[PDB]
Amino acid sequence: YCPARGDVILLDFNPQSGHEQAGKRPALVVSDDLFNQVTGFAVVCPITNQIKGYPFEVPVDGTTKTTGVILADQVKSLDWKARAARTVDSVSGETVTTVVDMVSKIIK
Amino acid sequence: YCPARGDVILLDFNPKRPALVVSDDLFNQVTGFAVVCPITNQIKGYPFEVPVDGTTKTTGVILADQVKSLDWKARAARTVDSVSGETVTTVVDMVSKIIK
Amino acid sequence: PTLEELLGQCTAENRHHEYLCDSQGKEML
Repeated sequence: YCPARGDVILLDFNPQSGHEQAGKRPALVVSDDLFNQVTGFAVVCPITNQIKGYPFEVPVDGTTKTTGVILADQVKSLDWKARAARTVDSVSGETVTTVVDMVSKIIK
Repeated sequence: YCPARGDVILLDFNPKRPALVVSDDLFNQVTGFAVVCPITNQIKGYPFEVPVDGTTKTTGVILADQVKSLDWKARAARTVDSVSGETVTTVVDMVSKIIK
Repeated sequence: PTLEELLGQCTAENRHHEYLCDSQGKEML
């Protein structure tokens, strides 16, 4: 198994502290398949069902069971091995394109 | 204080560390997030390594494959240095290749 | 839209806490 670009994955969130409860969190994979396999990292954007109309929220579209918004400005390269990533879903191509567009705007 | 694009900042770590800020200035100020890549003295020759350039005290490579958006205030971000524009462009060039 | 245009609509009511703020395994930061 390796995460694919466009996948919705569940990642272990395992803080050793803080008020936020440990557990699995959904996120969208925006990094290339080959990157993910070779580095053992995956660049991901968190997914949430809290919809505030925040400018960097990208609505999840083209899925089977997954709802909510992607938070594009929270983009992170995460260790999908250590965090035991599991692919549970996937989004549309234009969903990924929208998120990546936001990120590239942020870093340019 | 706010992190600027091109800044080398020190960040608190977890289970202080240098990182390059690639996110836009106004983005860092408004959102409270900084998109950064870690800098390391180990040169392993990975294809995603970018050599640091145009700096005073800072050496090593920037890891584009480890890019993270983080809360810079919560990590007590402080700017100790900066890098050349061509350096940021190269890092950002690698990141966009990764996610496209 | 433009980064400026995007950033212009950020508010106090709008913003999100940082998800997945922990560091695991290989992560440097």
